[PDB]
Amino acid sequence: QTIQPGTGYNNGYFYSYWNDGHGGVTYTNGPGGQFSVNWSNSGNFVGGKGWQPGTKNKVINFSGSYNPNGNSYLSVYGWSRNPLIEYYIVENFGTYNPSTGATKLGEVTSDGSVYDIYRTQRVNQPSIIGTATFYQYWSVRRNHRSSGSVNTANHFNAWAQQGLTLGTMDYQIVAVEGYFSSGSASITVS
Repeated sequence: QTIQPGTGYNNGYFYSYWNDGHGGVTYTNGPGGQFSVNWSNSGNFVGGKGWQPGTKNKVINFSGSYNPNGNSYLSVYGWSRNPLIEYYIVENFGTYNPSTGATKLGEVTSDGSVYDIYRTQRVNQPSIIGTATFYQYWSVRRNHRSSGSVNTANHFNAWAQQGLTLGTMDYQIVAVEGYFSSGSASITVS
């Protein structure tokens, strides 16, 4: 169904949908691992389906279409605790490469492309445990796509080799994020 922001389970998958209250986004849960997002002159939002908790060796499959017009990402997205880390495995994006200005910490080859690895810091920003300062880890795919398989262990192991360690996993979703943009997406996770 079409829903207001929140979290829960839908057809055996965890979902999360958040927005900043600006307007312009419609999130719909579909059957099984499916969700759709349609947005028009949105604010900031994130929505998707996956698992709570995630794991460090999940192979995540996703299939569908992703058509941003402006600033948006399509990623495997999640958190760890202790240490608190927000992470992204970015499969596709719109007008903005989210690694712009950020410190490159290596490369990893996985699932048919090279990914560039980055770390950034968020200072006194909202998090799963309240306002905090924490790092963000990124793998950014060079060859953009809207279907595929992501072997998360390849990323998490590469990160660890470079000194980017993860704690206890919290949620782990395939997410569409937007920042004051428009677009449509329909994705099925498994």
